[PDB]
Amino acid sequence: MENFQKVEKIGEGTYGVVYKARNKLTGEVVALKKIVPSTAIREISLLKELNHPNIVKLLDVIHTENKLYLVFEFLHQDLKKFMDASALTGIPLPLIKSYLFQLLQGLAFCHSHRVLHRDLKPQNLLINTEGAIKLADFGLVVTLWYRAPEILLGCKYYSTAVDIWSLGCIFAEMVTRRALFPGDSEIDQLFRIFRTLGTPDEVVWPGVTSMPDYKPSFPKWARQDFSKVVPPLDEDGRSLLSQMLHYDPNKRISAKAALAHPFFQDVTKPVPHLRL
Ligand SMILES: c1ccc(-c2cc(NCc3cccnc3)n3ncc(C4CC4)c3n2)cc1
Repeated sequence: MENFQKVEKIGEGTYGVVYKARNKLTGEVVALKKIVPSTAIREISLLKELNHPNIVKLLDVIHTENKLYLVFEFLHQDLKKFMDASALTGIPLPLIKSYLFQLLQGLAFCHSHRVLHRDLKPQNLLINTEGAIKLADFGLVVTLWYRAPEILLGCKYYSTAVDIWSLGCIFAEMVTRRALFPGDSEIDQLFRIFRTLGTPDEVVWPGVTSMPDYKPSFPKWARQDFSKVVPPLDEDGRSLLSQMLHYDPNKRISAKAALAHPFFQDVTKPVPHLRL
């Protein structure tokens, strides 16, 4: 950044690499994403207006020599690193609950403005020492682990429900300390989902057999109880998770509706123990 001084590489985005950087002037510390289509520019510039406490702020867009730099607010840690760091002990349920609640407020906000994330995963969830968690780097090797089934089945016009699916996968992962559906190919991803939730059919998902990539030859697996899926999550949490993982996107719980689920009756805001 002629106006920025690169400090260190903090991650590898899907679009490009992310650097922690210093505003050579203000001295402000930010995250710089190094990635142009005119449509891309208007689309991105629009995201500068989408501000919420649980969304990583897009500060500026710099298009130079056809190179595109996105300047974001900096957060000290991402959820993937925090999960790895919490592997031996696991993240306390009260914190998991607080994180889920905050992310649902973030999605509820975005979704109300008809903005989808599309690519939610632990590396895109950032936390600070105050106990906040925020959704970062909205879309517009990569992991398929968090991809909704409707996308895998070829639905072209998917909805905000895809984000609820991704977040449900992350919620389960925080609880059990293992990825829910770690597929290593599109078909492995789909079959992993089917093996746990049952192979979808017209009973549970009207219209599924008509989808572009649906094949009558898919193996038929029976659904497993969530008590096996996410022990030792309590009944309220299993119920909400089950609602976030509904096959039919039209039946999948909305972020707004999820915020009212009995699981959040005792929600609080603990502070994580972060070693920076
Ligand atoms: C993959 C993994 C993490 C990221 C990633 C990580 C962080 N911060 C946490 C961190 C992590 C390591 C060292 N220092 C800080 N941030 N902070 C803002 C971003 C904005 C870009 C949204 C970002 N992206 C990006 C890609």
